[PDB]
Amino acid sequence: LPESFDAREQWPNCPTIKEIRDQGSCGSCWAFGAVEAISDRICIHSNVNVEVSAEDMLTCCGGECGDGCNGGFPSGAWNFWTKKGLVSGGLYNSHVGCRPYSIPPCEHHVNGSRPPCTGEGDTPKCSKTCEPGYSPSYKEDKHFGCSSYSVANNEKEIMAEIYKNGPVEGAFSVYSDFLLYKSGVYQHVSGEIMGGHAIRILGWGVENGTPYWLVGNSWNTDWGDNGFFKILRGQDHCGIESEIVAGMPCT
Ligand SMILES: *[C@]1(C(=O)N[C@H](C(=O)N[C@@H](C)C(=O)O)[C@@H](C)CC)O[C@@H]1C(=O)OCC
Repeated sequence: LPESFDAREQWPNCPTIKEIRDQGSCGSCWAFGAVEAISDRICIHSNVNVEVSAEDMLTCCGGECGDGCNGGFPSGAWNFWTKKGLVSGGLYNSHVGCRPYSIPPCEHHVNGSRPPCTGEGDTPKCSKTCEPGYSPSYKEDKHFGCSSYSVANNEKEIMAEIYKNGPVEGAFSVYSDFLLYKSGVYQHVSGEIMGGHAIRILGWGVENGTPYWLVGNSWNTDWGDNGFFKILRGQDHCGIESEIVAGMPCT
């Protein structure tokens, strides 16, 4: 394996790999990390570009994935993809795809032009219909996964998985000091625990001798390093290597 790897550069024909979404005032990171990586993998393994609907995942999976805006289980999300499939759907108010995200973007622990996020957000309804004007039908717009698996808490295996099959979804414990991240390799040193957080790992590297994972957060682009962040790699820091999940698209 190379010392560094950036899925954005390795798969130039898959722009979803470079995009950063906004989960809004809803604890739907479990769903976002999943649909983002799935969007990447659909492009990687069928090179078609599709913005997989975070809305479809968040609202229609149900108990199998957890509790909607109240948090969920990443591996459960990839299972839904293989069982029920996922329709397309872009950013809030984009009118892109079958089911665009219905929760407004907001400021995540930063100041900006958008309204500040409010932890309190309800899970939208599971509507099995597409926005007006979009074709095909909800059922016909479903994209299915053909496998859903968990990658071992092993740095090399995780790197190999990414290197070969594309970005994966992961999760780690968020402490308050992470909220103010701007640059460099994040290492937890202080702050009360905020809870678990699911994200998308799309690569790795070494900064000033410090090995790290290249991660895409779902708190919009004005948070962190243009929406991305780097976190210590190799020591299961904050459990970043403990809950890696992925899957492969059908044909
Ligand atoms: C993942 C999650 O979404 N976490 C919360 C979050 O992202 N909040 C946004 C609105 C923000 O700007 O902080 C929050 C706890 C993180 C600080 O609870 C879900 C989940 O399913 O976690 C399990 C992996």
